[PDB]
Amino acid sequence: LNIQGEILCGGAAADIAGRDFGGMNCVKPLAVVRPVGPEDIAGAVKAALRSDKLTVAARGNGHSINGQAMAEGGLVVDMSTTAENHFEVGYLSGGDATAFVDVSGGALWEDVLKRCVSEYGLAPRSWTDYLGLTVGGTLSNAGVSGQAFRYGPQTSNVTELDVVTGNGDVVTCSEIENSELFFSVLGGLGQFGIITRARVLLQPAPDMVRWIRVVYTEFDEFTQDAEWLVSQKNESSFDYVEGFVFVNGADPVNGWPTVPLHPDHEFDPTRLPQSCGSVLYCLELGLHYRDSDSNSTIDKRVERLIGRLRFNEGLRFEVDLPYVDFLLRVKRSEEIAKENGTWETPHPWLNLFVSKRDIGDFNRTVFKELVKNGVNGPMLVYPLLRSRWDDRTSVVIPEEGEIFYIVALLRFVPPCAKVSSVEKMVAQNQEIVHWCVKNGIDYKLYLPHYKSQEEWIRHFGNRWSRFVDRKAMFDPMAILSPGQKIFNRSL
Ligand SMILES: Cc1cc2nc3c(=O)[nH]c(=O)nc-3n(C[C@H](O)[C@H](O)[C@H](O)COP(=O)(O)OP(=O)(O)OC[C@H]3O[C@@H](n4cnc5c(N)ncnc54)[C@H](O)[C@@H]3O)c2cc1C
Repeated sequence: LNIQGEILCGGAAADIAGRDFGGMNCVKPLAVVRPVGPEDIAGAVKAALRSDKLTVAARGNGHSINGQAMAEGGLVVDMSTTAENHFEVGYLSGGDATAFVDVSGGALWEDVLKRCVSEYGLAPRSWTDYLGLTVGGTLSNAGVSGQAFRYGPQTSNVTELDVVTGNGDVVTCSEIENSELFFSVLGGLGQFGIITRARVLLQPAPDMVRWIRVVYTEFDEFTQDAEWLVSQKNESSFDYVEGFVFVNGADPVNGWPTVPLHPDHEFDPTRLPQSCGSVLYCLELGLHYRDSDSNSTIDKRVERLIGRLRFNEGLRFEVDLPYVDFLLRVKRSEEIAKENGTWETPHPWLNLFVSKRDIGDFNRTVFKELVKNGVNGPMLVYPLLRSRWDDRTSVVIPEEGEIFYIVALLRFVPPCAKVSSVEKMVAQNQEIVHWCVKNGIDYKLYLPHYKSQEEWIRHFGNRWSRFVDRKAMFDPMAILSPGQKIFNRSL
C-alpha cells in the first residue's frame, strides 16, 4: 500500500470505525485507511485482493444500524478524507434538471446543500431527512425523503459516478459508459465498488417553504388523501409530502407534542373526536415559493392546494421558514435527542417498504397494536410512486403496485432502559418481519440486514440472479462491504 494520508491502528480510530448509530456492533478491522483519492482506495482494494483474509468496507458517516460499513480484521476506507475532492457545476440544456455538481462520494449532504446554495443558487431535488449522511453512503442504498414521489430517490438523481470496483479498477460510469456497473453500484449496498464521485442533479434552489402538518384520525382517509396528493400532475400540488404515526397521548416524545412546528401553537387534544384510536395520523406538506411572492397570494394558494384534504380543522400546524432551515429540520430532533440522552444510546430502528396492497394490514396490527405506544421517536409512513424508480439499479422495492409506502420506526433508547430493552426491540423488529412474511405481506426492507443466504435470496427475489451476476463481475473475491452480510469473503 502506498498512501498519502495517515493510517491508524487501534486506539480511538479503530474504536470509532467499530461503532455505528444503531449501537449494536463493534467489529474491529486491522486498519483504517485515509485515502487522499481514488488511487489510495484502489490500493486498499488490491492489497485485499492479494491478501489472504482482508476485506474492504468504505465508511461514510457511520449512521448505519447494523454494521454494513465494517470489516472484521479487514480494511475500512475513511471516505471522509475525500469530501472536498470535487465540486464542479455544469449546465444541462437537456431540459429537466438545470445543472449538476460532480461531488465526492465522500461528501456530506448538508455541506453540499450549503455550498451549493451559499454560492450558486442551485440545489439537488431529491433528498433524505437527515443531512449528516454521506453522498456515497446514501447512493449505496437509495436516498429517500419527501421529494421522491416527484423526483425519485437520490439514486435516480445521479448521472455519472467514478467507482473503484472489487477488482481494484478506478472507473467512471453512467447509463452509457460502463453502464452495468453504474446501475449495479446505485443502491447496491457497497457490494460492487466504492463511489468516489457522483454527478448530482441540481435545480434552481427555491427561496422559501410553507411547512404543514395536519391531523387525521382515520387511516384510509389519511392514506387516500396522501396518495391523491402525490398522484397530482407535476408541480400542480405540494413540493413535499410526508407524515407519521404518533400515539394518541401526551408523551412528549411519542405523542401529540411531537406534532406542532413552532412553540407558540400547541396541540389541543380537545379537538380530537371521541371515537379515535390510541393513534392519530399527521400529514406533512411542504410548498416551495420565492421570497418576492406576496403573502396574501401564497396564503390563497396553500388554501387552494389544501382545500381538498379531509384533515381535522384546528389541528393543522404550519410555519414559513427558509428552505435551508426546513431541510436541516432534523437538526431539531438531533437536539432534543442529545438533550434527552437517547441521541447517544442504541437505535435498533426499523425501515421498510410495504406496497399499497399491503400497507393496510400494517396500520391494522403494527401501528395500532404492536407499537401503539410508539418507539420513542417518529413513525413515518408516506406514499411513494414506483414509476419514479428505475428497475435497472440494485434497489429493491415491493413486488406489486404503482404506489408503495416507505415505512420506518425511529426507535430510541431512554437512558434508563436496561440492556434487555434493546433485545426486546430487536426481537420486536424481527417479529414485525415475521408477521409480514407469515401473512404474505409484499414488504421488502430498506437498508436490509439479514444473516442467512436464504433471507437474501428471498429479499432479492427474481433479481437475485442478477445480483449474483454483478457480484461475480465486480467483486468476485467478495472483499467489498462484507458487513452487509450478503456474500462471504473468498477463502
Ligand atoms: C435517526 C435516523 C434517521 C434517518 N433518516 C434517513 C433518511 O431520511 N433518509 C435515508 O435515506 N436514510 C435515513 N437514515 C439511514 C441513514 O441514511 C444511513 O444509515 C446513513 O445515511 C448512512 O449513511 P452514511 O453516510 O453514514 O454511510 P454508511 O452507514 O457507512 O452506509 C452505507 C453502506 O455503504 C458503504 N459505503 C459508505 N460510503 C461508501 C461509498 N463512498 N461508496 C460505496 N459504499 C460506501 C458502507 O460500508 C455501508 O455498507 C436514518 C437513520 C437514522 C438513525
